Amino acid sequence: MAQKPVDNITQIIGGTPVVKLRNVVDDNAADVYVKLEYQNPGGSVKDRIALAMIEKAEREGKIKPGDTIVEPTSGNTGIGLAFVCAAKGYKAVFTMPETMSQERRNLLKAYGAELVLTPGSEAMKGAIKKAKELKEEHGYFEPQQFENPANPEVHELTTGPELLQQFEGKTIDAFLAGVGTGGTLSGVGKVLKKEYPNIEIVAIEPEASPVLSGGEPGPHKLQGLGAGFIPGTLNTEIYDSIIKVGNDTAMEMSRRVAKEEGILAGISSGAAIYAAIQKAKELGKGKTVVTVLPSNGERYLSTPLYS
Amino acid sequence: MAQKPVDNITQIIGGTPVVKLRNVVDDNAADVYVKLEYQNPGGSVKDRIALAMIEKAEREGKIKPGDTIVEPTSGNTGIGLAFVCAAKGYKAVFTMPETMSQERRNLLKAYGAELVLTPGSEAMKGAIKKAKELKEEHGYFEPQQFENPANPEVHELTTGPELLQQFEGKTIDAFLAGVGTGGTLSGVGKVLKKEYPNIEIVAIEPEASPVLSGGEPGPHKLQGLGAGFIPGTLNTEIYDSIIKVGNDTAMEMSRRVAKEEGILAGISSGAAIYAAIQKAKELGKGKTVVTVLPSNGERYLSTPLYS
Amino acid sequence: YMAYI
Amino acid sequence: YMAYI
Repeated sequence: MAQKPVDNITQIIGGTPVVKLRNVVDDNAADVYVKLEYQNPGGSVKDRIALAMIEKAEREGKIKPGDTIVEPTSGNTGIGLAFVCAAKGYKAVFTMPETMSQERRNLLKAYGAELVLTPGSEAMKGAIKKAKELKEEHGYFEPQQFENPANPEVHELTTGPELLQQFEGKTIDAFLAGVGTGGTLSGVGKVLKKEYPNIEIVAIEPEASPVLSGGEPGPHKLQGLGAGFIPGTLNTEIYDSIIKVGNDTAMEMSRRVAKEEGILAGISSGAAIYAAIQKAKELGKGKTVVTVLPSNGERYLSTPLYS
Repeated sequence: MAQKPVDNITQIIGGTPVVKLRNVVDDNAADVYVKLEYQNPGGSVKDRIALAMIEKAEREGKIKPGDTIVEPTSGNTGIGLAFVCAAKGYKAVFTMPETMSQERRNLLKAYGAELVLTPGSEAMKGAIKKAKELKEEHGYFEPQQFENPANPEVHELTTGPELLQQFEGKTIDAFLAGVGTGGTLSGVGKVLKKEYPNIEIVAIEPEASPVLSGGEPGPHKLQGLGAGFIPGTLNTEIYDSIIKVGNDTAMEMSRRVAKEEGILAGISSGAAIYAAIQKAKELGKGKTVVTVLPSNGERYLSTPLYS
Repeated sequence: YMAYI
Repeated sequence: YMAYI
């Protein structure tokens, strides 16, 4: 049993499976289920929002095949947008600090994307500044992943309802998600709160950059998380609590999950799984806990995660 | 529709999607459909045979969880076996020349497998020797991907029937697949020939090592193909013809497919798509051509394919 | 600070 | 000769 043939690779974005953890969680804690968002064709959760923001601008008429989009991105949003642009016939320009790995550049350029390297010392600030300059000078479309309401909406329409159908007749007691743009938590949390009125929505952020908790931004290693600010795409009213995770605990959790469960995922997934187990221990046997693994660990073979 | 939650990551192996090509093949050629075997959770078609070979040895009482498997492998079989062994509670030992990349090493080690490096000057002859020695002296189970009948059988039981139902009511005029172990072409070809008696089954092998064509073995760059011999898992009576693909041809096809279809696949997939298009031009408009994409291009960012 | 999103 | 399988 497989999906019928589709015309376009973007048509099989979504519908990601869920796996129960067997070994890294005790039988005396709640059941922990993980949704594998790296099962998307582009390899991460950003597949959904890359498709949504392009389909939106396409439907509105802001872009049509042949046009160029620009986005300042250092992570999975660049891969997703490069993937979707090549699939839908759009030109892609991404601005990033010149500190980005050659492997990452090769991945983006493989999709035909054009890269505009910005000063490494300016980090993401210089990339945002350069994308704005190209947008005003050339009229490129800027998706703006941190302000586009299509980002949390696509999780309200697909990721959320997916989990509703996947946990048909069962009670989800806690949903947790790492906050990057916040769209995953906002979109899914909105859908889950309507069906499960007593559900707890927990946000996950780096303990070294606890901005949602009221702390100061700082350097951290939880790739995909810790933007250092509160994004407009995050609904700060959706989560009932926050779990901060350290750099090494998330790392150690990803290694344990890969070895003991056969699930090879990124560092933010280790942060998500570590927080979900802490919440599972809190709820105890008989309860149900769900989180999201945004990316695959193969994307991070040159990070200290698997070196 | 997402799959209902599962207990083990191996339960979502198979059921891979098929995509019709739109831009790399002319409108006056036959339709070309590609099956994305990198959608398997481990990232390659080897997911299927890794699970099949372990389950077969389980049903026969040859191995039980906690046992150690050993395999001489320098490709996706090692990844698939390390993946499956982690998910099902087995220790994994792999032998390979010391010439392998550190990225590939970290991938296998991330799943908890042990690596045994052999002299690079001995190529796979040295890895095969060390694997047999470890098998005899320490009692590890050796799946033997080039002789194990579970390799082509899992394609006969899953990959093939998936395509049958994916092309229900539609006539497949030709199926083409690159030959590494030969399990995909043999298992799928047998199943397709029974349903479509007029179908043409085409084997794809490197022009630089045309062993199935009758030439001598030679060095090539089509990773996953051209083993240099006739594998026991290859049904040499299943294919009606052979199509040879050069090194640069496969790379340039993969780059085109990545930029013009949004499908980022490995070098063997480029050889498969190139051969499928050549067959599609011979068959003409109205006919149907199907091939298999074994692995994803992100696994090859450190090869000349995307650098 | 550097994020990767 | 080398393969990668």
